[PDB]
Amino acid sequence: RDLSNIYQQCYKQIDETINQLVDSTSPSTIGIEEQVADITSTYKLLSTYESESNSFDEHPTPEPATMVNNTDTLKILKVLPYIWNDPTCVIPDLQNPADEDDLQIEGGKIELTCPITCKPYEAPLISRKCNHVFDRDGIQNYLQGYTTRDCPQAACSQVVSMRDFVRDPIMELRCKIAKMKESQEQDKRSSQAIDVL
Amino acid sequence: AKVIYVNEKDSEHQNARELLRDVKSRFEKEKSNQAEAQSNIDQGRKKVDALNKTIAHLEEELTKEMGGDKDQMRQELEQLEKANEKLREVNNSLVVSLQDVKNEERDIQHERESELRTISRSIQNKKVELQNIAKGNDTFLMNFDRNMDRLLRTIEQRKNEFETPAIGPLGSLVTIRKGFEKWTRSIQRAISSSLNAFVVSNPKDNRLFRDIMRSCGIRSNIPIVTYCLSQFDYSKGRAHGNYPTIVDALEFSKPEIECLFVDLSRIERIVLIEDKNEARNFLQRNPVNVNMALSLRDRRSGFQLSGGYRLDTVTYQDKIRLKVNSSSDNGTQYLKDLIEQETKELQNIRDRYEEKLSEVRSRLKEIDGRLKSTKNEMRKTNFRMTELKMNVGKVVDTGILNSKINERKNQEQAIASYEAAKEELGLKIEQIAQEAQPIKEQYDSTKLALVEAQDELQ
Amino acid sequence: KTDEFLKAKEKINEIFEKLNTIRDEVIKKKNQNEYYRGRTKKLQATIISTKEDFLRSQEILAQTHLPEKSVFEDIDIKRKEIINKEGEIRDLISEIDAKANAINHEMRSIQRQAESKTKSLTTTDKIGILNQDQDLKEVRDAVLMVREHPEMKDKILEPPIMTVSAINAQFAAYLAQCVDYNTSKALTVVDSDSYKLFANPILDKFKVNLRELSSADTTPPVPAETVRDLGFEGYLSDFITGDKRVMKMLCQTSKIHTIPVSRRELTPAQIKKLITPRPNGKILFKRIIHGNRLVDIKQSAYGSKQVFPTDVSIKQTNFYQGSIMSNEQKIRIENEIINLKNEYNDRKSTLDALSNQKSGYRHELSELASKNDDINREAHQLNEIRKKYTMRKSTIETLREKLDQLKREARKDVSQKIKDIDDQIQQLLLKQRHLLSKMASSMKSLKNCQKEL
Repeated sequence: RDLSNIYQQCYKQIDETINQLVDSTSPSTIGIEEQVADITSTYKLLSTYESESNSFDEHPTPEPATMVNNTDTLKILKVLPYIWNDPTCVIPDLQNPADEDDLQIEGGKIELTCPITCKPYEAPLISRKCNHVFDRDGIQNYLQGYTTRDCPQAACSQVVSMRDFVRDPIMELRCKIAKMKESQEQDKRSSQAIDVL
Repeated sequence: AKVIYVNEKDSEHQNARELLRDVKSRFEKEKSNQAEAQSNIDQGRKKVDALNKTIAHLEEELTKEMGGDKDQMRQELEQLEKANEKLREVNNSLVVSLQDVKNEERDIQHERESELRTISRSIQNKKVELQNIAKGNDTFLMNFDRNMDRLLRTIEQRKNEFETPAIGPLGSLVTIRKGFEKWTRSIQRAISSSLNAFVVSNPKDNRLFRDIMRSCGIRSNIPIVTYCLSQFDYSKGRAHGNYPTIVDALEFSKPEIECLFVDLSRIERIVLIEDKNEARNFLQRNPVNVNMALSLRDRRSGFQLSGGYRLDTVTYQDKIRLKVNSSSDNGTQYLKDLIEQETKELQNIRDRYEEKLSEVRSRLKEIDGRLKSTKNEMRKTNFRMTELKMNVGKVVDTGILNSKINERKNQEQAIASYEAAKEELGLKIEQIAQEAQPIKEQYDSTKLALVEAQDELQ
Repeated sequence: KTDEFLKAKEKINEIFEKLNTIRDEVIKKKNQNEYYRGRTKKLQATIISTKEDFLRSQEILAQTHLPEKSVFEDIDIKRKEIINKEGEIRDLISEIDAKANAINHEMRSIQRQAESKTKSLTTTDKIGILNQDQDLKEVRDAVLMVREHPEMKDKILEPPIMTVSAINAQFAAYLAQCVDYNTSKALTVVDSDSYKLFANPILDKFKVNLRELSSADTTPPVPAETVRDLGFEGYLSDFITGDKRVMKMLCQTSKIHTIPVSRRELTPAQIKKLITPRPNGKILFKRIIHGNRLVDIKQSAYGSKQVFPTDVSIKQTNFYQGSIMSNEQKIRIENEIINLKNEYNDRKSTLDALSNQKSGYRHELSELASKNDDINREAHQLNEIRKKYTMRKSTIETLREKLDQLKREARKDVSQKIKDIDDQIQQLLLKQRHLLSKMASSMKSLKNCQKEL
């Protein structure tokens, strides 16, 4: 006798709330760290409750859980402040708990804009060793799917195996607020230049 | 078969949610657009109505000074010109009346100046004739003719010198008898020839006496009448009227001259009978062979009559025509008193003229006053038609005010355009609503259909 | 008691639904945000358009479009010129009033000159003889009465001294001594007995004479043409001119029927042919008219037919007017004065014409004043040009003062709602967080109730 998936549903409920917040901040917002901390509290508390409920799946005062947060989906929360700082940031963690070089990028300014066909990334996917990104664009069919050598960039630093390219939601989030804030200055200046002459 | 299967059916939830979002967003956005249209239209019409007639009222204070009376102010010229012409013509009539009355004044003037003094002097002349002794001017001896004085004063020498003796002109042989004054006031108009002339022998002497005029300056050729100095032929009727006749009432220096009277032309047969109709009494029968008579009209004048009823009115005046003991010097009392009594006519008829003249020229004062009133009406109408040069002369300075009317007008056209937009947008929203709300049933059913359990069955 | 805990779950579902409502509000508020950004786009468009509109409308003020004090000072100045018009109008009105007054002053003289033109020859009316005396004016009124009494006119006409006419006074003297002047001013009987039928008014209302026949032997009044004996020239009644009844009137009413006429100073020398009764029904040889004198002869019933003399001369004086001496006296008393007044009349009509020429000069001045007022109305076309350019200037000022409020309002009115959107975002941020905490707080009141199951 069990009732389980209600709480996967509540997981989805908090996830969809995170997706709500990620793009709802107004240009007038100052700091988000308290919001980040509160979402962290709720997320990790629900994670602990995940163990508190699974403790009886093996089947009160049961055995201690001892599981610790080491999953990939925790990444969805880490980055927001450094998006709030300025567009110069590059952040996807995978490995580093802190920023790219724990503060700085310094890795060659390949940016929102594509390295060659210089448009902003609009349908990207990342690989979790190389950080190569494509939108299945004009690099779509050179030798696609043949992961032994010659991923389309000269002298990379590893041989690769086939996982194509996978989820990364960080990409357009930094673009959104950056463009909003930068265009607000242009709007205000163009206004005040002519306002009441 | 049928192990896990339809767990994927939640996929319908995604399409349901996106359809819900699309329809709801369209509905809300277009409802907000309609609300925007409503608010904008309301605020615009409020904005205009806050000023619509304020400009008109502010304009219509000085503009009313030249206000909608324009039509009648312009047309005032017609009736003012009518007034001008009517005033001119009526004044023409007044001046015609005034100058015609003045023509009457001068006519009546000449009437009295040419008659009053002339006639008064004419009938006063008898007194100078009475009391003058001087050449040329009137004399006692004009009773026949003015210069007859000269002829008789010369005959004073020549009173024998022709084919028979001529001792007298017959005015000294025969004279009016004593005390016959009231019979005498018409002797001139009664007898005309016998007393004037002188005697000759026989009709051979027709050419005889005529032209010894050349002695002193006598005026006229003067008659010849002849009868001998003796009685003749009593063998026929000797007439004697009812009253002392020209036979009874005579005084004689030569008594034998009686006979020629009855032989005269019947101008001897004259009997004064007091009044006009008293002579009408019995001369019809012409008693004792008398034919002519005299009668009274007033103590001045009267009538000449014959036959009993025959009547005529003549010019009685106060001339005597004889050398008489009752001479002109005997009536001096009357000749003075009645003269002073009757010269009254000179002022009487004059007054009878100027009272009427005064009446008419006093009437003229009314038309003179009306002429002045019309001449003042002229300037009154001038100062009233000055309204033309006032209003038309004053340029309509409302333009600096009408500058603001164009926008106040076209704003209502703008509101009409926005109203045309809203009249269709308010129903675009409903048609979007009937697209949306029915679609919501799909989402309702999709959400409903998520139910299924997990059990130990095979 | 009944069921252990399964009547507790509903709370989590209700809180989940509330979170879903928060999400719906989130999406709605975001959409409102993109709606107000569209409002921002609209206001930006409006300002960018209106600013350029104002810039060019303001530059419209850079042209000359020169105004001056003349905007009202020219009309004020021409006030005195229109007043000059009014003064000329009243002066001309006075001049035409003088024209009318002179026209009337001349109409009377025109009537008189026409009357004189009619009077240029023999009498227009006989009644003019009696104007000299009061009693002659009584005779004038008697003439008017007989004209008012036609049955007394056609039987006793106007006096013979009135009706009769002749070439001159000397020719009118044919009828001057055979009948005395006093008798001469008696109305003219047609047939003997009209005397008794119509005497009264002439002798009582007015005071003049009448007379009756002496004999009525109506035959040739003189024994045949041998009567033209001493040079006698012809027939008295026909030598004078008048009505036949008038001619028969005096025949024996005043003893003129049997009288020859002659310019020669003749005389009734036939006296010796007549020492005899010799009536034969006639008394011819008593009286005649000869030259300018007259001898008189009697025939007495009592007498033995040897007659005795009598005589009177004929005066050439104011009697028997067919005219005022035909020409002689009139030439001076009327003709000369009326010809001088005809010269005066032409002069006065031409002086009224010169007054009308004075009027014509100011007629031309009146048309010139109207034409110069129309030239000032061309200046008024200029004035309307200036005032319509002031209409365009004031219209651009109205447009710019409208844009002044439009920009001032639009820049803030709806743009300030971003504060409301921000506050709603804050409310959403609070609600989502506290309701997630509420949802997480229900834990262990959950299915973990296996202490009592």
